[PDB]
Amino acid sequence: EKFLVIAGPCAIESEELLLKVGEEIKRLSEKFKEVEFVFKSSFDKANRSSIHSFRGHGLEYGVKALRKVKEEFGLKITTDIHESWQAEPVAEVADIIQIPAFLCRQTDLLLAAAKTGRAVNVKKGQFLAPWDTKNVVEKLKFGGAKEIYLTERGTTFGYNNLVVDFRSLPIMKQWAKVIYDATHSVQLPGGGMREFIFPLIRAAVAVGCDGVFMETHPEPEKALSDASTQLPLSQLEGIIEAILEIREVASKYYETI
Amino acid sequence: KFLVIAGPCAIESEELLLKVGEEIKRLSEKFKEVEFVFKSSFDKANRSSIHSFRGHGLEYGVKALRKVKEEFGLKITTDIHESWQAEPVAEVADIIQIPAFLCRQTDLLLAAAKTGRAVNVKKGQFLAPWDTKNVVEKLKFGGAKEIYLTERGTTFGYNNLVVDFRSLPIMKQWAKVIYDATHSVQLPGMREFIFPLIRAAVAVGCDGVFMETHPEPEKALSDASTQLPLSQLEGIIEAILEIREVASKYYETI
Amino acid sequence: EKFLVIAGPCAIESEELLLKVGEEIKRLSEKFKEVEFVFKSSFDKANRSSIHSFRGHGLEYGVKALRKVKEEFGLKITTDIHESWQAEPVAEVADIIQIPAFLCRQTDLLLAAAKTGRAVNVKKGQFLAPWDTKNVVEKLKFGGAKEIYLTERGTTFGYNNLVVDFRSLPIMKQWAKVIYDATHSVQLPGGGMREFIFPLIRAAVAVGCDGVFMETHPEPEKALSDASTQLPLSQLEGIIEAILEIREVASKYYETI
Amino acid sequence: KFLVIAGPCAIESEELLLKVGEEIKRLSEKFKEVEFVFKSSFDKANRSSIHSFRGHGLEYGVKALRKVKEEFGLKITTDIHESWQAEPVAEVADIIQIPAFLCRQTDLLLAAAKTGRAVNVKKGQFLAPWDTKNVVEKLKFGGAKEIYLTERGTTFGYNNLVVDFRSLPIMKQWAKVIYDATHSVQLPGMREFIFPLIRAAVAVGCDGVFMETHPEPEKALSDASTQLPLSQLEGIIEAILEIREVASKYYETI
Ligand SMILES: O=P(O)(O)CNC[C@@H](O)[C@@H](O)[C@H](O)[C@H](O)COP(=O)(O)O
Ligand SMILES: O=P(O)(O)CNC[C@@H](O)[C@@H](O)[C@H](O)[C@H](O)COP(=O)(O)O
Ligand SMILES: O=P(O)(O)CNC[C@@H](O)[C@@H](O)[C@H](O)[C@H](O)COP(=O)(O)O
Ligand SMILES: O=P(O)(O)CNC[C@@H](O)[C@@H](O)[C@H](O)[C@H](O)COP(=O)(O)O
Repeated sequence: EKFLVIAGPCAIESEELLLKVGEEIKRLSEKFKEVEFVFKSSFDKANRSSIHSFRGHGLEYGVKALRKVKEEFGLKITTDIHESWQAEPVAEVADIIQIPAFLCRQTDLLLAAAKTGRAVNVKKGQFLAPWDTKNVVEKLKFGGAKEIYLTERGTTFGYNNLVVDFRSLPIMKQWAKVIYDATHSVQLPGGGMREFIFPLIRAAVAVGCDGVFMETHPEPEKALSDASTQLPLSQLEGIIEAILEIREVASKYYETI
Repeated sequence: KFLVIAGPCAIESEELLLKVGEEIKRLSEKFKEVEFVFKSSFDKANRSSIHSFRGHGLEYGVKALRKVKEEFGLKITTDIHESWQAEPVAEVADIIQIPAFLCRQTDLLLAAAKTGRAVNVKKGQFLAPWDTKNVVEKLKFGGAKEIYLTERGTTFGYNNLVVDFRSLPIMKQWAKVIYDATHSVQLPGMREFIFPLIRAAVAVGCDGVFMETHPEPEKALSDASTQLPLSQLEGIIEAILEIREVASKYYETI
Repeated sequence: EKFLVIAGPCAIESEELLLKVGEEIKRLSEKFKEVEFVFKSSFDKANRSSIHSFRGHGLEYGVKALRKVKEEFGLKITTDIHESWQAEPVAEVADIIQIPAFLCRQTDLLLAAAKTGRAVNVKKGQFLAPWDTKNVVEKLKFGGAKEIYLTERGTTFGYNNLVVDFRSLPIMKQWAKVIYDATHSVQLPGGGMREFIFPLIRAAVAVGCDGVFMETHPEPEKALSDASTQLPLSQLEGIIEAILEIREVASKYYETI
Repeated sequence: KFLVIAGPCAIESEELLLKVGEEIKRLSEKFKEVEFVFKSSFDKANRSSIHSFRGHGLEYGVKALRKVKEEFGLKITTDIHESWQAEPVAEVADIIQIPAFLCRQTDLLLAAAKTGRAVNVKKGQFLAPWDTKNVVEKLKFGGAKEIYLTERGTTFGYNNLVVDFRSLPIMKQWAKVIYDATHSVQLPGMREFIFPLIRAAVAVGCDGVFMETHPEPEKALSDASTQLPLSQLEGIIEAILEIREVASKYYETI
């Protein structure tokens, strides 16, 4: 099955930033033809820790910018919603509607996403056990979703720290396609360690998943969000090549569900 | 005055609310040194299963809660799940409650603060005590004046919550602190631990306790394993006041 | 039942230090006649993080110093053992033999302590669940122990942090008398916060336990071990008075096992 | 060379050790790029229950292990529990193993280091990765030259262990790192997770893997639910080498 690579800048800082990243993602999609690329960027960071942190330029601006990316590069699009009313307008451009980790149990949000007919990707809450994602998928199927993904992004481990329990990959695979979030899984909540992004992503593909999620920015140090975890854009190609190589050699050993 | 927030988990029917409201009204008359607030959710918007009880809708719920306030003169509190619900709920709710999973949703907090009502935020199971400072800052920025933070346990491995009582004195630095005695006891919960931990909370020091109570928990449509039998509420409240009276002498300053 | 207060300097820095603390504990035992005091101090810190940290002056010196405390003040004694061979000589002076938290599963150490005929107090390992202490007590009874205590001292919560799950008190009470370690439960492993010692001890007595364990030193800042958690000796009396008051008012509500 | 430490959890009988030793000897001949070390405990000194299998004693165990080394020419490793056992065990053990619960017992570490043998310390379930630096310092101070640190999971709530793979690159700063594939999967363990996590370990990068294996795990007197069937060992080793060959290109420097 075609491996999925979901990547893009954390927040839609500007349509210009999006087009710059989209250009590189498009180039990579032409090289790695065995990969299905999906361009990601949030029109709103609705859960920042501080009221003073950057959120975005609004849903309208964001959807317009994402539509530009899709129009100019022919790339699939994904973005997250925060309240039910956003599902409809976002579905006009998003191929995959993303459900934030803190909101993975909000029934109406999941239902709003599911009735759009678009694929839905739920980030597993830091509080949720792997086996409890079964009910999340059930809610989506109930709501009409036919293409469902579950994303591993770490679990609360003491205060201001997340651990990745890789046993979650084969467990969640029982009911949905599984994505590994390589950048948020190493973040330190309300404190991330970029030095662990690559080794953990190698672990994810060796264990076996259906795709990886990576936030990338031309200059992470200047990012308006997740400046400590976003991967420099120039490093994306090398990481993807490594992903595919490890996936290939490990693939014959992936257990059947 | 010490705050006691209590009532059935979900608004199973205004009838149920009236029966519980009657008992809470009685206790309110018996314990004048306590500020009672009637609580019940018009919607369980985050159930694990799609086939579980959610409720009868916001309108029916606000109506039922309105009936309790008018018939008993009790303050009211219920939780909201999306920003648009703040305004209509604020018509009856003296305290707007923010769900634990939603304690970081900026718009929900601002929407509640904008109503002019008091706001009680359930501390997320993923949040560290010191990180609630930013939560309070959002509400203040939103115009909130009366702010509460509720301790309801922290993720401890899978399907288990632990109460780190160090959080009480830490959160008290920036807001009044309430201890949720019913949801905090989640085991892979267990009613036998409710009273013991409530005693711990008041010995440590808090500004109030939150307790879900139902006439027949066994028949509750939500949190049946943790809702306190109505008949046991008076005894626990009296125990709370006695321990607090003695322990309060040792509560650390700010 | 007579409440137990186990207190003393963490390590036997000197026989002089022991006599100074013992003098104060003796004075308090004369005031709080409803309390059973047990003087504690380790002849060896056999598990320090660093090879360069203070350990002690040897078993011989330690037992001799403890015997002096008992002889001069008529106080019961408790100290911990680290290897089986130490049980016999330590039992010559110790009324209660303490089993370190990391060693709560070492069968031979528990058995060595149990056959001495002395009471045995096992510190619950930071890795052990409350319900799994049942087998620890079973091992001791099997080995001949007739007076057994289990001490709550925190549980691993992420890295370098311990949390106290107070549900452990009523759970462990099912099979042994329960002691709350007020000073080690707030320590930050390999990093304690002294500001939380008092509030958590208030919690322990409100929930209900059979005693409390508190390391105390005339000048904690100069202690050779646990300098960040040992309680100043001058504060001991006030803390004990508070303990008894809260215990009394909460006592009628203690659940039956 | 990549290290593979394997054998039955407990020395149920020298017969069992010979049967496993024969297979490990064969694999040793098949995979020349791998350094094999036969492992088995002469005593399970930390069983939860007093009524569980411990073993046949140190003398019988050292004798049985001696037989494996002499009949197959394989290196040996076993764990010690008290300081006095180091000397007699060092007569046969090329690597002295320190139990996880005992990784902070200074005298045990020094006793092992004093034998002149290599020392492998199982990282306590309570220890943070960075805190193993002090463990290595004790062994060096004790004269140890060849030192290993083994990842075997970390306490995650109750009756559950999680493997934080960030520990591999962190511990590598001060010692060779081994991944314990069998004990690391403790669930409220589960054999279905052994292979998946072993693959993760080699993709991340380690210096060896530790695997308990038994001809008939179902009949094992210890770790029956987690011991790898002997017949599956070859396949896993080959998988390990293939993934390592490809992934090693990306292992971070020191
Ligand atoms: O829903 P999630 O899986 O967290 C994913 N997406 C949103 C993230 O970009 C965001 O929540 C991320 O975890 C951020 O690291 C938190 O933000 P802050 O720096 O204000 O403390
Ligand atoms: O925000 P909170 O503190 O959880 C409070 N409000 C909602 C709770 O009453 C309750 O529904 C909670 O989610 C409970 O964890 C039990 O629900 P479920 O049966 O779906 O597994
Ligand atoms: O067995 P325990 O419950 O830990 C109890 N008694 C021994 C303690 O004094 C000691 O282990 C204590 O936890 C110390 O805080 C650890 O020492 P270091 O500062 O070297 O990192
Ligand atoms: O120090 P360690 O890494 O645990 C290794 N040595 C011992 C293990 O083989 C094993 O006995 C371990 O304690 C296991 O956790 C299972 O044992 P039990 O059946 O008593 O609950």
